[PDB]
Amino acid sequence: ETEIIEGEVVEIQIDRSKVGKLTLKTTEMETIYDLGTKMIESLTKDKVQAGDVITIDKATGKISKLGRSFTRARDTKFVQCPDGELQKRKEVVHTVSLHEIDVINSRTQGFLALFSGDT
Amino acid sequence: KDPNFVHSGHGGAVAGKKNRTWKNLKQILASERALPWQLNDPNYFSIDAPPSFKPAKKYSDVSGLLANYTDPQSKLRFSTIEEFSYIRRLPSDVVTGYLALRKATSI
Amino acid sequence: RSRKESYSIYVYKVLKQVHPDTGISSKAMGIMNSFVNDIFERIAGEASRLAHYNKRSTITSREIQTAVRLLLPGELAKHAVSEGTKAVTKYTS
Amino acid sequence: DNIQGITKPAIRRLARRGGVKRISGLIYEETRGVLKVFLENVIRDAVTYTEHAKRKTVTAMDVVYALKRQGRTLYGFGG
Amino acid sequence: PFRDARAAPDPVLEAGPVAHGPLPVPLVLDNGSFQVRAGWACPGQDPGPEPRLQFRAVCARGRGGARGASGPQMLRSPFDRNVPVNLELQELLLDYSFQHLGVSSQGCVDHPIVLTEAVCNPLYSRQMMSELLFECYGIPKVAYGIDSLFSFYHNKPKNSMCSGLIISSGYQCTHVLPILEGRLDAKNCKRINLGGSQAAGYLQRLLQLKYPGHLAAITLSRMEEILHEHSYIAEDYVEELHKWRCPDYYENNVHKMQLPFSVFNLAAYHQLFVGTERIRAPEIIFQPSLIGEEQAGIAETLQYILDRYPKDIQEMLVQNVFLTGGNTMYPGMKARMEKELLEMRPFRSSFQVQLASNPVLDAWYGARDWALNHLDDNEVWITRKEYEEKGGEYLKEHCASNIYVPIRLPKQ
Amino acid sequence: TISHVIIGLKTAKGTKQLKLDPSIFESLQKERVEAGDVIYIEANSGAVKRQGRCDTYATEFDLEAEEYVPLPKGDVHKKKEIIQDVTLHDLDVANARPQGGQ
Amino acid sequence: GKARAKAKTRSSRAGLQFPVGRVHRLLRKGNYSERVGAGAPVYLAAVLEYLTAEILELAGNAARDNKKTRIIPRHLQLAIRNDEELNKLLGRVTIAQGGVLPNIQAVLLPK
Repeated sequence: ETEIIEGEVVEIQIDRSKVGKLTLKTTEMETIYDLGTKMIESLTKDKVQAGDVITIDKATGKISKLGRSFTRARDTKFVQCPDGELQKRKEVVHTVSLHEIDVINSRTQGFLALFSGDT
Repeated sequence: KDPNFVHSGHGGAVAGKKNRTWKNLKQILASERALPWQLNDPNYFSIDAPPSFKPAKKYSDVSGLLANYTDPQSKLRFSTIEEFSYIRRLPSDVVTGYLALRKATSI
Repeated sequence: RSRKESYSIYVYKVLKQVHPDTGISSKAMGIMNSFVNDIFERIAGEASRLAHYNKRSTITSREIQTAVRLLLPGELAKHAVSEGTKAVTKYTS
Repeated sequence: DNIQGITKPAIRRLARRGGVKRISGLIYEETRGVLKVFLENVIRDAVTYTEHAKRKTVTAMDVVYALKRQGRTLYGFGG
Repeated sequence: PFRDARAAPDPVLEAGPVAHGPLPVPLVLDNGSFQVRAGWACPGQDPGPEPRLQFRAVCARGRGGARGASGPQMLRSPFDRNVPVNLELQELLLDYSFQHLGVSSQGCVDHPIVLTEAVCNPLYSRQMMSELLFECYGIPKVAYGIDSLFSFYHNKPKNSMCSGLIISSGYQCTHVLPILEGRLDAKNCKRINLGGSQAAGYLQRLLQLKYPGHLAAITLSRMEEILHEHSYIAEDYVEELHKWRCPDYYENNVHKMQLPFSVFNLAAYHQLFVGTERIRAPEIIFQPSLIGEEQAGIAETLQYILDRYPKDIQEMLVQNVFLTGGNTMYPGMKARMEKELLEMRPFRSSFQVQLASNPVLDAWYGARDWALNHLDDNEVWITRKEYEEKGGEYLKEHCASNIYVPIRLPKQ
Repeated sequence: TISHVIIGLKTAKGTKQLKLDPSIFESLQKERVEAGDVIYIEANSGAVKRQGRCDTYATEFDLEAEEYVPLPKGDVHKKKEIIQDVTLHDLDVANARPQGGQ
Repeated sequence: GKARAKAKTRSSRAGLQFPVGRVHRLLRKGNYSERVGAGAPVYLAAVLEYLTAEILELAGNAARDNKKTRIIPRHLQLAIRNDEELNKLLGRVTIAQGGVLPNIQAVLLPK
């Protein structure tokens, strides 16, 4: 079970520690969030701008930017804004080969040797 | 007949442009803060409990369910898509009502 | 000897609050003094007329709020009412 | 429908009190637009006065005050 | 559905219930901002058989001043923050009490009185009250004390010194009263500025904003029905409201409140559906941030007033968490409180959460029992004469009353 | 400025204070633990796991890059007698090449 | 006794920068009404302060875009005549030595 945010960013402001405020939209609703520091250091790091569509794994703050909304394509992937509510709990179902558990356990970063054949 | 009839005045006065019948509670407090207190002394201005140490939850204004969201327009807290569909149909009067009920940004 | 009663330090403090890099020529200070004095006369005149029409001895926050609602245009009236209510909100605590 | 209550011959009558000899066929609906925005600008100020006065019938005084403020004043309604 | 209102009873009696044994029978009174309770002490049964005058503390007069009123029938009240803060609007409440309970012979009350007061009383209000008692009514001796500690004194196993937290729930304020060696530890006592009045006002404002189709059909006297009957307090509020979210549990637990009847049926006679609202108004005392007001609430106060004591005496003074007052009537209140206390106590450690025998009445029964047992302790009571020599704010250091502090109040 | 660390732990079954040595605290510091995190400490072995922030603080900001978890419903302090099975070959291999420690 | 040393201003209690006490002083001595509310000058000061913040922000943008940081009447005129809301608020007024907003009619432009 994973908590994912997914929306068009409508507006985003940052002050000068840091505090900032971010607004997100679906085709069906709008929202504003006061951001915490460890989101500010992600939204700024990934150069997010108003009219982007973004998906955020809330437990980690990685920004999966999907494209820009068709109305702010004006002045290069363009996309419809997400549907439903912004914060979805969704089940992710994941399949790992039993060997892929053997390898992750064998080195400081085992999974590289899964691709490279190094192990 | 009555438990007494020969009462007399004990603080309220008809004269001037001031209270005829009582002293307001804030005046009682402000005139008590002047007394020769020390830190052991139990005092009616000092019994107010602290501000909370953990932050307050967002319960949705329109339904009390937990609010993952707040609206950029109405500034209320809401929980679900049909609540967002509902709040954008409210008149401004109840929106400022709900905000005032939480001492937020309107009067 | 003589006096002028200008807003100069307050308008300059507001400038440094909105744009920390920016400064005022005294000719522009003359614009701002004329402006804020004239808008004060407009609002206080509107509120005075409005209170007299309503046969009151008083102007209060609702007389001035209504006088501002008459005098100001579109989005500037919305923001002015927002700041007027925010200030009264944070003052009354 | 309500805005079309400013009748097509009323545009001609008003313009004929206004001294004009002839009307182009495009004048009418945009002139209803001008009358609409003028009405709206005075009526909204009148309601703004009426709301401060607590009342909710729009009085002749509420609209006299709006017209007086907007420098489009009238006499005969008890100014 | 709503019940119809009840008011204007006829509890009129003779000069006084004089009895065998002691000639003096004291008046017993319970005090603050909701609802009076009063009566003669009347020794004769172990439970008090007839408390009287159970009436809403609200005052009125006719528009021309030709008549006044004080019994239950807009109106006025002599209180704020559960402290008396009016002169003649308080006298007429005492008048109504004495006039119904009995006048013995002349222009004074017959016999001594026990009279509850706020957790602290400001160093003007107890004086002003005692002055409005002695000069206006001539009482022969007086006993101040606290409603909550009296309700504890009734619910004690026996006449003894004891320790506890009294979790009080007054109409305006909820106070947490650590008591040690039989006495209030008032040096570190705390309160929350919220209680029954605020919960009722909140429940009103919710339903006013929810049903503008009939703003006038809902009022405090109707809120008291959904508040004192249909409301309940959660075991864990974020969990109860999460369980409230699903439609089947909603339709099983939402309460219909049919307005007084003459769109299918309801067009002017809606059912005022309460759901989560029947939790929110209860929760105000635990989380005052459901209102605008930032305060610790009845949970973080019970932490903050407790962790300041030595590690061993905490287990002793928690051995009676005692719950009393108006809000504590809610179903599930002990269950919430013990489910909450279980988080904040040391891992293996014991506690007991004793609910009062009757959370609204027991302050009067406690005051009765205290006055009956201490009836001749002339170091406990203030004698009429002592008001001429002491500062009038003066009190005499005893169980079920505030800690005294020597002060002089000038007059000019 | 260093001796040992007192830490307080809380669950929906009660509270304790522990007396962690500085070599445990070096792992709380490395895990980036602060007051209000939910923690698992294994007192035999100094296995310290951050498990996300306690969800009583899930409104510290409206959106922040921490997973929030409910206050544990279990006991603050669990004892089990356990039995470790370990071959001589595990001892050989875990010593013969310099351990990871990484 | 004596009055309070360093007694806090109505302005700084409100969180405002404008002189709320002077606004009350001038409302009363300006004869606008025989009595004046205590929160009336708070509200008025906040509106004058808001208009001041907005007009100076737009003038500072006009200065920045003009490659300057000292405001002169020109930057205020450029702000006031670019913004339709300030323009329609300020129709009956001249900004002294600010000039006029540069505008060529479409019929006068090339070809």
